[PDB]
Amino acid sequence: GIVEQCCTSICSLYQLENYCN
Amino acid sequence: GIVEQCCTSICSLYQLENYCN
Amino acid sequence: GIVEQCCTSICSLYQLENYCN
Amino acid sequence: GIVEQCCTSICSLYQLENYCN
Amino acid sequence: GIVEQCCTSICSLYQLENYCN
Amino acid sequence: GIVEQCCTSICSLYQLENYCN
Amino acid sequence: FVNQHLCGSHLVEALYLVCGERGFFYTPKT
Amino acid sequence: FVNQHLCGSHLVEALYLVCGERGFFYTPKT
Amino acid sequence: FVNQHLCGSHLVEALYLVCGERGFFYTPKT
Amino acid sequence: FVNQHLCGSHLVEALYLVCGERGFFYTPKT
Amino acid sequence: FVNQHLCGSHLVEALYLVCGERGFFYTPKT
Amino acid sequence: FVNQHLCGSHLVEALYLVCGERGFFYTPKT
Repeated sequence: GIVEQCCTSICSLYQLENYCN
Repeated sequence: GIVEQCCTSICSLYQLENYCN
Repeated sequence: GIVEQCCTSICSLYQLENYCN
Repeated sequence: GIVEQCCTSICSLYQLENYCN
Repeated sequence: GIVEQCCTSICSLYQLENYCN
Repeated sequence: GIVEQCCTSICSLYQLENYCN
Repeated sequence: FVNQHLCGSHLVEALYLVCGERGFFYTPKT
Repeated sequence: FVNQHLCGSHLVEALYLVCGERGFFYTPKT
Repeated sequence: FVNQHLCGSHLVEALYLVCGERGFFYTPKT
Repeated sequence: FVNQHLCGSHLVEALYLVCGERGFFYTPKT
Repeated sequence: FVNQHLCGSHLVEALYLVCGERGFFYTPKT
Repeated sequence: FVNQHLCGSHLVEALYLVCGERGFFYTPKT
């Protein structure tokens, strides 16, 4: 989801926006 | 809301649960 | 002791109390 | 310089780039 | 004690040793 | 350089000074 | 004294710590 | 290597940093 | 994967968080 | 300005950093 | 309110986060 | 195990802690 996706090799700045509110 | 409430004098363990999902 | 016990898979809230003063 | 500038009200994303290498 | 002493203006490296075990 | 050197087994206090400004 | 943008980063650490595996919604905006 | 419960605490720091004043929902549970 | 010297720094954050005002002894040495 | 409960979490990081492998007792209570 | 010596430690976290792989020079001394 | 981009953020905390008021150059790029 987000943990296993960003805590594996860090997500990209744009990828983090997808989770922004 | 939550920042001004817990970043002023720290909230209580039970108070944080209110924001839990 | 405590590091190898909680830095392996995180200890439980009650397990941390054992180390509380 | 940078500390008194970003540790007062947080700098902007573009302002931080100025210090990037 | 230690919090009000080091969380006011940061303690010195030698001052922290006094609390070392 | 410094990341792969200190993020592998932590560098020594003197080793960090080499990177100090 | 930059708080909120720097304080919230640590409020969340305790938030999901109390929730454990559960999740939570963090909105740093009154 | 305790991750997730210890890793997420810092993923959120960058999350609301990119959002700035906006908020976000963090659910550390597949 | 530098742990312990870097991991303990955050284990203590949750330690005194659970203790609240109480204190605790942290010895990162088997 | 929530300090102590949020400040001590980082004072300990430098504490055991100076001690290295040694340990220390942290009591956030005057 | 110990800032700078304690605040800079987190300003750098966002610094190299914005730089990504690039580096940066941090001098906490006016 | 996301390191470097997440590990360096804490290596710098000890870096300027050892330097005190001095500064340092951090380049997370071999």
